[PDB]
Amino acid sequence: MPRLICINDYEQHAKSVLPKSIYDYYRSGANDEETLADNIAAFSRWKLYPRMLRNVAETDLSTSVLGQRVSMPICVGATAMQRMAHVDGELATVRACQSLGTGMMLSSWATSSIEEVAEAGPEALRWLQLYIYKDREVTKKLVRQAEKMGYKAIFVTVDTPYLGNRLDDVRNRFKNFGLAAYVAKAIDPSISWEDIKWLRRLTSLPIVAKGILRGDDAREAVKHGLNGILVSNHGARQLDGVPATIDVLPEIVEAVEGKVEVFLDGGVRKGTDVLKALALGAKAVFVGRPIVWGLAFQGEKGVQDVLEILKEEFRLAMALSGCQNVKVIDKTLVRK
Amino acid sequence: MPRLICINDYEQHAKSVLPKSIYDYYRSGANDEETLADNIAAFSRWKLYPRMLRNVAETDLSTSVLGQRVSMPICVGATAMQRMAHVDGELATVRACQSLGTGMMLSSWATSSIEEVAEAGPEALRWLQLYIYKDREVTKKLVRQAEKMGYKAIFVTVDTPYLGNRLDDVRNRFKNFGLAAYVAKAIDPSISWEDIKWLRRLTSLPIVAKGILRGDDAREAVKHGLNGILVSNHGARQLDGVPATIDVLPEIVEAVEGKVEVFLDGGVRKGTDVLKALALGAKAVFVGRPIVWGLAFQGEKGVQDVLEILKEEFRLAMALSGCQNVKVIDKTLVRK
Amino acid sequence: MPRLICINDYEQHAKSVLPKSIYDYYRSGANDEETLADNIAAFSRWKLYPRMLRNVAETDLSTSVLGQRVSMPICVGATAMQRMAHVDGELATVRACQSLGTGMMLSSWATSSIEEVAEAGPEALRWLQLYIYKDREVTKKLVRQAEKMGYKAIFVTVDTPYLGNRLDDVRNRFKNFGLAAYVAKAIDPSISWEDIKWLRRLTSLPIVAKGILRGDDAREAVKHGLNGILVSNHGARQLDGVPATIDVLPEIVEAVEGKVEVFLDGGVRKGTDVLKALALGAKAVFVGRPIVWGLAFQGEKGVQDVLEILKEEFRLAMALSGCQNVKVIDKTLVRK
Amino acid sequence: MPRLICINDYEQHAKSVLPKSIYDYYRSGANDEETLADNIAAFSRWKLYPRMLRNVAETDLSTSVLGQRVSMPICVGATAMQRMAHVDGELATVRACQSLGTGMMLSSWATSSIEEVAEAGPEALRWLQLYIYKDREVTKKLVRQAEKMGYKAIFVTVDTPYLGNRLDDVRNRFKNFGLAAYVAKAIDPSISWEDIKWLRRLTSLPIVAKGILRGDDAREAVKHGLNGILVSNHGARQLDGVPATIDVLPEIVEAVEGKVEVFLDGGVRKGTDVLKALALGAKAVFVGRPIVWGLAFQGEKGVQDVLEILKEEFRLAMALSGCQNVKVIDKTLVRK
Ligand SMILES: Cc1cc2nc3c(=O)[nH]c(=O)nc-3n(C[C@H](O)[C@H](O)[C@H](O)COP(=O)(O)O)c2cc1C
Ligand SMILES: Cc1cc2nc3c(=O)[nH]c(=O)nc-3n(C[C@H](O)[C@H](O)[C@H](O)COP(=O)(O)O)c2cc1C
Ligand SMILES: Cc1cc2nc3c(=O)[nH]c(=O)nc-3n(C[C@H](O)[C@H](O)[C@H](O)COP(=O)(O)O)c2cc1C
Ligand SMILES: Cc1cc2nc3c(=O)[nH]c(=O)nc-3n(C[C@H](O)[C@H](O)[C@H](O)COP(=O)(O)O)c2cc1C
Ligand SMILES: CN(C)c1noc(-c2cccc(CNc3ccc4n[nH]c(C(=O)O)c4c3)c2O)n1
Ligand SMILES: CN(C)c1noc(-c2cccc(CNc3ccc4n[nH]c(C(=O)O)c4c3)c2O)n1
Ligand SMILES: CN(C)c1noc(-c2cccc(CNc3ccc4n[nH]c(C(=O)O)c4c3)c2O)n1
Ligand SMILES: CN(C)c1noc(-c2cccc(CNc3ccc4n[nH]c(C(=O)O)c4c3)c2O)n1
Repeated sequence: MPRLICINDYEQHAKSVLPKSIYDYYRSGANDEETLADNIAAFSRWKLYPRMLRNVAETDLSTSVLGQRVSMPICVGATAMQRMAHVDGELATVRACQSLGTGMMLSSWATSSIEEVAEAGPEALRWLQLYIYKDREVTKKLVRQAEKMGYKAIFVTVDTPYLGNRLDDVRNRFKNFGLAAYVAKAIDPSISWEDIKWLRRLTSLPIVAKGILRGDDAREAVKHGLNGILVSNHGARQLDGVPATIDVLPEIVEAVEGKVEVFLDGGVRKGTDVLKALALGAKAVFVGRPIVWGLAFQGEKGVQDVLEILKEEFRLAMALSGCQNVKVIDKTLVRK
Repeated sequence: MPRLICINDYEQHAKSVLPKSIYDYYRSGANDEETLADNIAAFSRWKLYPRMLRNVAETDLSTSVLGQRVSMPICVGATAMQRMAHVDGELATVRACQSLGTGMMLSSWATSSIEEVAEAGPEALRWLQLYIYKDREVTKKLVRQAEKMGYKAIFVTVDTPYLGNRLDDVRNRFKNFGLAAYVAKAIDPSISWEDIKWLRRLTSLPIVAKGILRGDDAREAVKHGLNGILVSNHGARQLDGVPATIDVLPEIVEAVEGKVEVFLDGGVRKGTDVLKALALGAKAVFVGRPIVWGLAFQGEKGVQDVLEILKEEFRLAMALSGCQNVKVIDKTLVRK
Repeated sequence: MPRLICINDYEQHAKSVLPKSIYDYYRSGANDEETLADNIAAFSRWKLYPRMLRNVAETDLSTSVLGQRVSMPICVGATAMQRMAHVDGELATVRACQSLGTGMMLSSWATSSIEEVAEAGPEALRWLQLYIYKDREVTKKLVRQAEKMGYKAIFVTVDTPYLGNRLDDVRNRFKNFGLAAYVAKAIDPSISWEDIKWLRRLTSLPIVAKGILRGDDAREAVKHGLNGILVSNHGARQLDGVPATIDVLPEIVEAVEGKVEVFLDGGVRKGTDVLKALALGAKAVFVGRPIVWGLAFQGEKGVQDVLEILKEEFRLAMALSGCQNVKVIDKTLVRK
Repeated sequence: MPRLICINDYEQHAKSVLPKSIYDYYRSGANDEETLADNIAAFSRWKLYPRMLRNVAETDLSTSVLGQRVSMPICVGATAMQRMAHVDGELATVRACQSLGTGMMLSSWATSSIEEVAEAGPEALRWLQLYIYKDREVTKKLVRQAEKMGYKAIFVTVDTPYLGNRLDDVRNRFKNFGLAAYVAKAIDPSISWEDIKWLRRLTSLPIVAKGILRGDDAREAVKHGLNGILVSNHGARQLDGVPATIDVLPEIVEAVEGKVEVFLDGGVRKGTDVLKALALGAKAVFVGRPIVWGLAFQGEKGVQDVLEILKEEFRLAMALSGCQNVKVIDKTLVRK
């Protein structure tokens, strides 16, 4: 059990208990961290226009992601090597997701195997985040493992031909196959739409393009037969000076013309952030850093607590805005 | 008698004399308090365009609220359990309103009975703020008591299906029928326009919808036969990230097409704030926190002093803007 | 002779040598001082678009105010009771204006008589600032004295039916006929366009309306046969929350359609401020507080130094913007 | 070899090792330094819209400046008297440019002769920055020396009829022919388009107009047969309150209608700044202060390190934005 009542409290506690180099690795954005600040600031510029007297006695937060039911439109995003935050790492995370009835996106650079996570969370909704590695044999092996171990989708990260320049990591230096050296050597900078065609042919699993920021790229992902877009700037860790994901979301929703689900990550810290993303047409949002702060506090119980805080904040935001369920969250609730 | 010459001085004095938990309860907004800051910041963005050489020798501040004459378009808003600020609580407040010739809105969660307040301020203009409680029998009893004890209107609060998440109250924990537990258990989250129809049938008293932020909700309140709209975000204590009330006011005034009076609360601290609200079409404004700071300073004399400061600031703002009376305050005085 | 090289240096020195109550009286704006900050901030939002390769070898700063030649479009504005800043007060100021070849506007609430100032600066361009006092006999006497003693215009202040609420003056409490009490008792709040008609009939001297912020009021001043508009918010000391004078200037210039000269005061501290005001169509600007800071430093020599700093800054701003004289300063030099 | 990993680190190190008066001379902008702050802030307002899945395995940074190949669109701008920063001054700078395969613009107020710099960097791409001095004989001699010693262009500075007012230089006081006195006496304030005609007739070398901020001036430079425009506010050291160069660039690119190359300097500190300038139509950018900070750290090795940091940041920005070469950097990558 100190008393942590919002996501910011979990971050402040994590700073107090993590070694500075580990806290800095988790916290940091690219270069001058303009986008890191904007992912949060942009949510505040979108104002809520709540409806009164709707009857919100029995708020229902449940929705579906790529045809699978979830308890809430708030899911765990991929964050590499969770065992740095807590000894149980990804196993703690999947156990919390199982408890909450939400989905976990497992990093393909995890400190737990695809099989181990599936064995720890057999009833959990689980997706695999994938890089198309220079080694296409190990890429293929991960997708086959995901299929065999009951994972329900592939999130292919498309914004990382190279790793971003996070200054604190350079100052501090530095389980399915840790230093930026070895990761940089593994990731293929040549990845093209031809490689998306190869991945689409490799699996019948739903594939989501993670890291799209342009309407024209979203349209190309639909044309390649992908099943969703995760509007993401990689938590502002790749190219600094890109827009906030909440500011780009409306463009992407407009561009895909309802053909695939659109998701958002980047800067989600509060229930009102979730409400604004759904009002602008996202099906669900993903959280990265909040999950790591949960792990740092108390492993599985810490992740469960973070997810329960976001769930309760989202329920209250829905109720106060006059929304009894996610289907009645509409564009007129928000204006910038 | 320290020397307090503006409303901010009263707040700073209240911080110095109140226990931190009580000051924090009064001061706080919801969650990250974005709207709390914006209720004040938004007034500064509206600029005044004063007329010169009008003859403002005999400035007349008097107006009417729902057909009842008042000395100034500045009235006391509902604030629960005033006896926390001063031993005399609501009785101090109503005695000050009687002295000033303005109206008092009594919280239905007051530390003085409807009868006690009416006995302390028999000549005061008095209104009852109402929640539609899960217990409709006690709701009915309050309205009947208001009628019998010479209250002139019902302000039905419509923005509180649940209580907002004020973080300091969670950190500090915690007379007509005190802990958020007991209040949360009393308030009905199922309240709908059907319950407004029931209230409209229950009383011939004028009814004002308190907490409307959307033009479409304002139009529905007119269609239900209500007699006014109080444009309010509950002092930024309910849903955080809603607009400032002064920014929403023009939309609501436009939407009701002169069919009912429109009032404002939220962030009123200065005479120029009152002038801007009337220029944008509000009939009168309500003050919440300033009254509590008055009580904390010196009970009845403190409330009288706060109200006299706002009156004098408003008279000077009117005179310097070329307005001899409230009927000549027009839209051309302000631009954002 | 410390080394003061810009107007801000003179203010910082004045703070160091004046009693706090006197510094605060000079520095202060009305209420929360929003307009005080904006008079300066607004100049920074107007950006300069300099022309290159014009030939600025022999920059000529000279212009005319109401038909009288001046060395530069930078004149001394009225500031009451200059003897608080320096023993020589208004006599020091007029001697500096005589040296510079610019005009002095004498406050009608001066610590030197109209005759004394005329005797100290017989060759100086001198104007009288006038309030229409409740006592019209003493108002008439001031205008007749101005005429007899070789003053070239009347600036009638029209934004002061009452004195503004400057909070520091209230905290600190407190020669042609000192406490706000006595000044408040002297100034007529009934002044109307009828009183402007009376003043226009009283003198053939040029009359400038000082304190106009609306185009419609500027047009009425032209219709009443006045000879100029001084766009002024009284150094942000009257109604707080009015716009910056530089932001209102274009509206007023447009409204008078070239029929009378338009002047500006409020926030002029730098040569680029003068250039921006002339680019937006002002004939000349007036400085209030900078002159008091000059007096506080070294009386006549201090005022001369402040005026010489503004002159040199303005010459450099003209030269770097490609303007050899004031007639070639045009609207295309600035954009907001 | 402290560990400096970005340009800001080099500045902070230079502040620690340079005498305050020298650091202040290098750092300072004109007057209140509004433009100094805006040259940097303006880059942050331009947001990047990266393309994904392009194949950026073999990023090629090479381009051409005025027909000469360079390794990257990042060149060294003219900064007077580099020997104040390091004993080797301009010879250190040209040796670093030779190593990098980029161009050096040599100040005509250098602490090394045109011949000495050419002898130190015989293989380096070298340009001469020129003032048209009151002494046209020495102006002619510099151009003839540039021609003879294998310099490939003249950058004629057109924004300096007089030197800007940098306040710190006034507080601190103070090799082809040091005090502002002697420089002020040398520079001709009469320079006109007639003098540009004279310079165009004097040399067949390409001539770039350095310091243009207006589209109409850019068009006149094209009409006079000049070969490029360097959009520059002289590192915010001349007229304060001009726009940021990145904000003026689109106007200038539009105005010249592809007739000549357009370059930018002012506020370039990061690879994303270079990318934004090229996306808005600049051929290349110049850096001033970063080179001086390199010299202050470790002479030639320090300049090489600064240039290598900008090169690597630019390569990563190109790769993450989906640009394999400079020819595919287009207007759709940026929005303000
Ligand atoms: C420490 C850390 C590790 C991450 N690792 C990965 C990863 O392995 N794969 C991936 O696609 N994204 C990764 N991301 C990006 C996240 O999936 C996600 O886009 C981001 O955290 C969302 O922003 P938020 O942290 O503001 O919630 C990582 C982010 C962080 C902070
Ligand atoms: C301490 C406190 C108690 C309040 N209690 C009530 C209440 O019982 N009923 C109600 O309708 N509104 C209540 N409000 C909201 C106020 O009526 C009013 O909308 C708000 O205070 C106006 O904003 P201001 O405080 O900035 O003037 C309360 C506000 C505060 C700060
Ligand atoms: C201390 C002080 C005294 C003033 N006295 C007068 C006055 O007697 N009459 C008047 O018309 N304006 C008066 N003003 C307003 C000034 O004439 C002028 O509008 C203002 O100072 C311009 O702004 P600035 O101080 O930013 O230059 C006064 C201003 C100050 C600061
Ligand atoms: C210390 C210093 C000396 C300079 N000397 C010259 C010069 O001799 N000639 C010239 O044309 N520009 C000169 N400049 C302006 C630069 O060429 C260039 O426009 C400016 O430094 C670009 O901005 P940045 O410093 O933000 O990169 C100088 C700038 C600085 C900071
Ligand atoms: C003091 N620490 C822990 C430290 N300093 O630098 C590093 C570090 C540097 C590079 C890579 C890793 C871990 N592996 C991966 C693998 C794939 C990824 N995709 N996105 C990210 C991301 O961090 O945004 C990824 C990280 C690191 O842990 N760690
Ligand atoms: C340390 N104190 C005094 C503390 N901490 O938490 C609480 C508290 C929490 C919940 C409720 C109350 C009081 N009752 C009500 C009743 C109706 C209301 N309508 N609006 C409000 C509001 O506060 O905005 C209302 C408050 C409280 O006093 N008090
Ligand atoms: C500690 N001091 C010096 C102090 N505190 O309060 C006061 C004071 C208060 C009221 C009036 C005066 C002086 N008389 C006038 C007369 C006409 C004016 N027109 N504009 C102004 C202005 O100040 O903006 C005027 C001031 C004061 O000096 N002085
Ligand atoms: C403590 N130092 C070094 C100091 N204080 O003032 C000065 C100084 C003042 C004036 C001139 C110089 C050097 N000569 C030149 C020559 C041509 C130039 N073109 N642009 C600039 C610029 O600085 O922006 C130029 C500077 C100075 O070094 N130096």
